[PDB]
Amino acid sequence: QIFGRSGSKYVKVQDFYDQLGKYVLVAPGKFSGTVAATDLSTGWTMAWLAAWNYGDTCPIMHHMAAFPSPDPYKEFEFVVNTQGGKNLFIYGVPVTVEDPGEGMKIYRIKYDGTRMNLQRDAAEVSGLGLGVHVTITPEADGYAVGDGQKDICAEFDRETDMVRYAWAFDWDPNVKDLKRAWLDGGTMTIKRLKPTLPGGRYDLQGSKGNKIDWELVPGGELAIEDGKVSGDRPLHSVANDALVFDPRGKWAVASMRLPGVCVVFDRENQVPVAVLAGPKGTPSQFQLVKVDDDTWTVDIPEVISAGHQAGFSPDGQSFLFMNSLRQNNIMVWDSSNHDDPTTWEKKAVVESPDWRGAYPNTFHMVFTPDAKKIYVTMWWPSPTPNGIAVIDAVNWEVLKEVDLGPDMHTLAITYDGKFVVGTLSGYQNTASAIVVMETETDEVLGFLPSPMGHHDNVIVPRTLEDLRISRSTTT
Amino acid sequence: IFGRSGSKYVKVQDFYDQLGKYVLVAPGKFSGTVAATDLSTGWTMAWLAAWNYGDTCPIMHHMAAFPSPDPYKEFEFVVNTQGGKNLFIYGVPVTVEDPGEGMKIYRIKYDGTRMNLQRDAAEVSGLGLGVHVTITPEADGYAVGDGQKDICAEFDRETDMVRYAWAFDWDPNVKDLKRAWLDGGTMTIKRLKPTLPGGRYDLQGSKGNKIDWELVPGGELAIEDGKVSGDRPLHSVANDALVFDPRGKWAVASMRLPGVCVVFDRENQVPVAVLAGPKGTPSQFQLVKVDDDTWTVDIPEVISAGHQAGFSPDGQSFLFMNSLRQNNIMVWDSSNHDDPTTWEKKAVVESPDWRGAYPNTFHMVFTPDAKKIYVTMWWPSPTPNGIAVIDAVNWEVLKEVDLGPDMHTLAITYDGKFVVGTLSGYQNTASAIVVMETETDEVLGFLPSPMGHHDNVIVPRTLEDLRISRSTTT
Ligand SMILES: [Cu+2]
Ligand SMILES: [Cu+2]
Ligand SMILES: [Cu+2]
Ligand SMILES: [Cu+2]
Repeated sequence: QIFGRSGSKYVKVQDFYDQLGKYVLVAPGKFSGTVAATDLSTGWTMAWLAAWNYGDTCPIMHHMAAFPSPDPYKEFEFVVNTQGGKNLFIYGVPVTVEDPGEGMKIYRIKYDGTRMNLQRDAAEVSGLGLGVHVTITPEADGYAVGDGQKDICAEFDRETDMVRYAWAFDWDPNVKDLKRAWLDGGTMTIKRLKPTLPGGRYDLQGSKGNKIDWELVPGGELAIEDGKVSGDRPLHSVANDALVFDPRGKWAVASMRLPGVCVVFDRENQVPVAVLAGPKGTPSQFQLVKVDDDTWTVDIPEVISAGHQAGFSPDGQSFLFMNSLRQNNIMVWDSSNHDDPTTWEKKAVVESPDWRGAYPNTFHMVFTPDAKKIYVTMWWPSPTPNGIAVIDAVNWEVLKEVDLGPDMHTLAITYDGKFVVGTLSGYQNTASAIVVMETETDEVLGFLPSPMGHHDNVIVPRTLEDLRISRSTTT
Repeated sequence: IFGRSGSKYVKVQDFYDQLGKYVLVAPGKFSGTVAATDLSTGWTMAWLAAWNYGDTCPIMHHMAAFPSPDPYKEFEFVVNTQGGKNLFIYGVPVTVEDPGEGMKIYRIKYDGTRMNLQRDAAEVSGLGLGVHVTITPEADGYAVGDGQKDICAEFDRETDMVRYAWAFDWDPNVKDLKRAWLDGGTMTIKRLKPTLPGGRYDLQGSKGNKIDWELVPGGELAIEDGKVSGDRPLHSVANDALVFDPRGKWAVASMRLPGVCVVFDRENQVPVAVLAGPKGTPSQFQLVKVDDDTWTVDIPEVISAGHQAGFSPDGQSFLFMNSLRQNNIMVWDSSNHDDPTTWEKKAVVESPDWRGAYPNTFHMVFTPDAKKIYVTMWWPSPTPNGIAVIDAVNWEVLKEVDLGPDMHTLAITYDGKFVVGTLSGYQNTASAIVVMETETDEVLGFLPSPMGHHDNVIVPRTLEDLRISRSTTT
């Protein structure tokens, strides 16, 4: 140890890192314009990258996901997207760039044991730019991006960065009044999106395709209803969030925020197979109707609540969709039947008197490796302290809530199940940190500095199995 | 005291509890950001990204913080930037054509929640300067130096207007970049007066530049080999900083290339002494007054470039590192506050591992009782950079610790207990905050810092604190 003259020992922070293991945390920084990998075994930032260095004129570094690497310390690859345009104006920061870049870039970056290397922009390769959740396929042979301004999600080939398939979603509201457009129901169309360009390419880079000028914020479903969200076709919006993956392969689920549904897709045969109904009180599913070989519809009598967070248990047994704002809860499906998602039926709802209000919103989660516990974020607007709720995933009950500080975002877990590692991001202008909480008795062990506005974080997985509790099955 | 797991798990909050209630602030160089960090909780308190404010080459560079009675409620600070071809000088494969010109001097106020960009004092005064930033010992102003333009100036805190500016020019004996300094020359020290309405300078951005980028450590060899582009490289002296004597009255401008520091009378606006850097030269060179606005000093040969420069917190010693051809710490007796002409060379700190070149000792900080100094040791990749502990009574190296790549600045908590510095991955690799306890001079470890920091401070509370902050040394 290190002793004073008094024989009292100094605290070495290295002692704190010793216990965490050999794990590499990565996180983008939103308005900071940077992305950073951290060695949780030493406290060092291993390498960071500033997209402005590459001529990016709106480097709002947004979602990300890391491919497994046998040894992350020697190398790993990862995907990180950006947003642009009026997403720049939506936080508490008096930005002065009135005409910023359009974003929707999808960067491929490789850490090489020393530095980050920006490989290319896959949105340029494919011509498809998408700016919300990034996930890796369970096979680690590609990745997926959702976007809630264009309402397009797509799975991409890891090697080529070419779109394997893309789905576009559209809203036909029963009542063409923004106030009632979702409440009073409507019909959502699912359309196969095909390349319109030479070389198998799309012509949907940057803001091409945008229905609204920014991604809705938490509870922003109120704001688009209230006419506060500008764009060409807000009545047509469904706010696609993510395409998450069944860890057993075959199925991918696209979350649609405004109509409160998730669409299960056959990855191989590239068709939709089921629509899951979010709000408590609705059946397990809504009816999928084929119109033609490229087009399907689903009618929703009414939208009781918006939904947001979506994903699978590591064993593929359960599927989860969070209702948010008008109901705050966790809706749970039995997805044990890997053969037929039309059989998936609701089996539980995690609820709490504490979720009475319009907040908190439960918009990120991570499961323990053994699928018995979930850690779920609790977000509020300033100044309410944000935190984590620990969920019993066997009985479907809230074990515990802890307060942390402002603007809680994502949660990752060391692959041995021992430590949850999360990010708080200051609403882009105030306090921000990495938080560490041990999963045995669920005690917060403290904070590490992180001067970034993280809307995502991952721990680099070693294996296909690690990926089941990484940015692949949940967001 | 304990939860359910008893003492099973290490809480990082213990680590911070011993550090006390101090706020670390640092700029991020290529990160384009600047950040304040609470050493008592491990939170970043606030961060600011200059690209948000239309900055197109946001190389956030040096900074200094004004004292505040409670830095957790509010504090003010000054951070400048670099631009043009300073963008192209590190390992990053940048793809920016027509980068911003930089040399902005941002005023930023932390208001207990957020950072607020107040203005660019370079736009206010018309004078942009891209190297060291310091606070006056009275905290009523600040100063900035520049080694591309060879200008330094002290500014009023309220108005952001120049109180005085100095321009420095080299007349080399031999008109050959190879010999322009080895073979000596005359350096001119000239009052710099404004040209524009309202007493404004016409020197923003890259206006005034002799060379296209600030000299890297050991980079005086690059300018000699004429691998530094620019209009007037033979005229370069590479001013580094303007530091302050904590007792007041005097400020000292460090000149890298001709190996000297110039002492200036602040209030009367005259240079009063030239301190000669290399071991082997006299205590001073002779100051010659040509008219009320112009002085010259002759330097037969330049034995070595110098860099770090500063005062002990009581003002008793003044130091200038030799840092190219010699590698040592040159020390002067500056106890005579009345007259800088009397200041005499009193010691040279030497070490067997200091040959050249590297390590480059370009930052330092003292303990509050002036008994010890902490000195960076910089090397290019892949040599381990680290810290040197200096005995400031006997003038010898106590200890050297290895840390990691690319060591930059060092600050100290104001009770004397913890040195906090930054390492910066040459802007593309590993970076961190380092904490070292001063009692036995041992490294407590590192904290994450995804930034390229070329500066960092602990926000001072009082004028006394400022003596060991970014005021007396760099
Ligand atoms: Cu989301
Ligand atoms: Cu976001
Ligand atoms: Cu310097
Ligand atoms: Cu620098």
